[PDB]
Amino acid sequence: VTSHIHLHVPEGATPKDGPSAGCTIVTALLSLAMGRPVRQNLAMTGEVSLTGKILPVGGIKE
Amino acid sequence: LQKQVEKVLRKSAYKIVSGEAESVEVTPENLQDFVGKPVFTVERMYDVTPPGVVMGLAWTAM
Repeated sequence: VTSHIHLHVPEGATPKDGPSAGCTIVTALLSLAMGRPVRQNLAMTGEVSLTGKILPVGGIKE
Repeated sequence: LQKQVEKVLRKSAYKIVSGEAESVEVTPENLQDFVGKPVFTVERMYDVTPPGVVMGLAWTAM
C-alpha cells in the first residue's frame, strides 16, 4: 500500500498480447510484499480483470 | 461463422478426394474432429457476479 515501486517489463511482446503479462505483475508485487521468492521453474500468463478472474490470451503455442 | 463453415466444407472436400468418402453427413459428434474443440465455452465472464461488478450493455464500433 505504502511503498514507491519501480517495475521493469522487458519489451518485445506485441501490444495486443501485452495485457497477458498482467497476471505475472500481480504475483511479482505480492512477492515483493512478503519477500517470498516465486517458485522456480514456473511460467504463467494471463490477463487480470481487476477482481481476480483471468481472461484468455493468444499465442499460447509460441 | 462464414470462416468456420468454409473450413468444414474444405475438410469435407479433402475427405471426399483423399478420404474417398462418398459424402459427409456432418453431426456435432463429427464436428469436433473437423473444426476442433469449442473456443467459447462460457457465455459471460462472470456466471455469478461478485460484489462491486455489474454487467452493462455497450454499443461499440462493431
